Amino acid sequence: GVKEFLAKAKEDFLKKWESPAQNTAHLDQFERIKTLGTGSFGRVMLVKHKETGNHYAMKILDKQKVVKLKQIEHTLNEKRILQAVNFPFLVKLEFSFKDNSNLYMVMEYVPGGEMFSHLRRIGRFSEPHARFYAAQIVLTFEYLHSLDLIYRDLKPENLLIDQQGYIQVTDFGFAKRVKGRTWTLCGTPEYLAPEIILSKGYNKAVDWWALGVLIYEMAAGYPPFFADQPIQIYEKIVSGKVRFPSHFSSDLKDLLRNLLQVDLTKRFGNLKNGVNDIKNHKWFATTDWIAIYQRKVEAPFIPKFKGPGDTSNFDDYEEEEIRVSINEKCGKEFSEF
Amino acid sequence: TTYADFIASGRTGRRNAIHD
Ligand SMILES: Nc1ncnc2c1ncn2[C@@H]1O[C@H](COP(=O)(O)OP(=O)(O)OP(=O)(O)O)[C@@H](O)[C@H]1O
Ligand SMILES: [Mg+2]
Ligand SMILES: [Mg+2]
Repeated sequence: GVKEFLAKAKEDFLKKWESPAQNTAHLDQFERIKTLGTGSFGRVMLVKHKETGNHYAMKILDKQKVVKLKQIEHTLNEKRILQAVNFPFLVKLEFSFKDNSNLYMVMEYVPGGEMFSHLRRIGRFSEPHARFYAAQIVLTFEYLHSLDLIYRDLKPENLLIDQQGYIQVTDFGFAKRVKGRTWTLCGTPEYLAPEIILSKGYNKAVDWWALGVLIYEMAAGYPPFFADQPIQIYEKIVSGKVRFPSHFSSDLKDLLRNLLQVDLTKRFGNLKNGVNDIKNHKWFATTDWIAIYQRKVEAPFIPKFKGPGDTSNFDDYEEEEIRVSINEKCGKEFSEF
Repeated sequence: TTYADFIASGRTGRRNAIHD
């Protein structure tokens, strides 16, 4: 079943992890169309592959900025891990390459937009709607964690809706293959586990805390800890007191109390029964986990789609020239990319 | 309401990652 699947999945992952694909396209092979999104580190553009006419989403990282923001090892992690993984709810990396100035990761284009934009516009998701997305994240973390991968940036901005209404996780920028503790201060403020904020060594349990934040935000329409500035948010997270909307079901509150749990001996996901504490929780009782994996469940909604290269489900961004210096930057640092 | 307080807050738009 899942055991045999995960075993084969690890065999497949390790082969790619040990022999990563490198230099599999070139910038001139793509027509750049429009910026789909930006973050702290990269710009992602809709591009069209000239030879096939396929559309893709191309993440562009300026090498010099990666260095200034101390993201060199993280960016090498990002590409090495994304090229090696394979799961129904993980975005596919199709090509990667670099030039004098930039690093490029060419992904499948997920046209339905960020979960973030739908969530903010609609206000909040009903519990069955939130549950459908949450189940996909549960299965995805089960897969990533079985490969010794921590994800470390779960948030609606990093979750895309595909044409069938299912989730595609993007942004593997903080993904790391690690068997023991790790210590890097990274993530997004609203989603950080208390042990990250308090500079403890931490583990994959921080992804399960972040799932608690995600489910809360999806079902409430706002995060469980919010403020005007990150320092204020961190105070609230470490305080740890959560209040729930009146409309939250008893089962949802119980699940969230077990995910947004400061005590690592008690946090679901982290215990002897592993992910099954979550899968068998009452809030998920109606969830058919195999049907979700097989993408046979009818999705809560289907994004509007007007054409292959339509970007209506994404906000507009100021466009910035892709400049390529006549001199190689940071050659040694990104040799393996 | 909590919703009103969130909507009036300065972090209702897209949130980028932190570092350092
Ligand atoms: N495969 C994709 N298809 C469509 N849009 C995408 C895709 N990947 C990323 N995006 C969009 O581009 C945005 C920025 O990409 P990404 O999150 O990878 O950048 P980042 O700099 O690592 O952001 P962060 O500040 O979250 O670390 C996303 O939030 C999403 O809007
Ligand atoms: Mg992101
Ligand atoms: Mg990122």
